[PDB]
Amino acid sequence: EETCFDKYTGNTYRVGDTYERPKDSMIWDCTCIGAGRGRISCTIANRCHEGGQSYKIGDTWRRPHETGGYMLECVCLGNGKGEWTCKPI
Repeated sequence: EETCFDKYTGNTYRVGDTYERPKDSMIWDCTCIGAGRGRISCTIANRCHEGGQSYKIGDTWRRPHETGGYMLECVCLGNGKGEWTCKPI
């Protein structure tokens, strides 16, 4: 059967199956390409993470303030860069 194996995760994938693979202190979105011995194709994911947990594009993680004593509220904007915006109260 057409399946690709990623030694990083340890689970095989059928053709057209995408998964998550941690590459160099990062999370990669990988897909399995058929034909041959199951070629593995991996490309970075269009998301924003770091700090403590992962964050999606346009997502929010309104949590306390790192440099303040009040609940901080921040957002994440993609646009192929990885920017964020917060407005504490």
